[PDB]
Amino acid sequence: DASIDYNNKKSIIKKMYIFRYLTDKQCNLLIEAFRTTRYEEGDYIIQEGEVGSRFYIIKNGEVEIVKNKKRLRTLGKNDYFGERALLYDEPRTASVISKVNNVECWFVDKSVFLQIIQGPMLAHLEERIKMQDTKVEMDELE
Ligand SMILES: Nc1nc2c(ncn2[C@@H]2O[C@@H]3COP(=O)(O)O[C@H]3[C@H]2O)c(=O)[nH]1
Repeated sequence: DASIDYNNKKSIIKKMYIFRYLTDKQCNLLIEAFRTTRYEEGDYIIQEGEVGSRFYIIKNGEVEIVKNKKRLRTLGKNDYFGERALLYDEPRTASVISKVNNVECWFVDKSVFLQIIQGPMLAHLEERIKMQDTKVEMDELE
């Protein structure tokens, strides 16, 4: 029963692109720590400017990223968000809005997030942030 849920969560995580660098211990912590929630269409999962404590992974549906009234992108299944506030100890840099009903996210707190990214995952997260900031900066020149 608990073994079933462990089995299922391990099976899914082992398949996921973003978690491909997890050590066995990091994977164990993630399986034990994550929780899930469902959002309705239009729900603000994250609001820009607020303190954040959670890292999110989309398991169903799509979300919109909006910053200063500008749409930045749409994220989908097996994408993550909410990493910037936790990495840099800063308020949320953008809002994240559920685009449809029944969007489901997994999430872990900051302590778990910091522990499970150690290794190659950290460097990949920071690289993506750099590229994102670069394109947004150039996009805004128009
Ligand atoms: N500032 C910013 N955040 C983004 C972008 N794309 C998706 N996001 C996510 O939106 C989130 C806002 O909360 P965080 O700042 O903690 O982390 C952010 C990211 O994970 C982007 O191009 N710029």
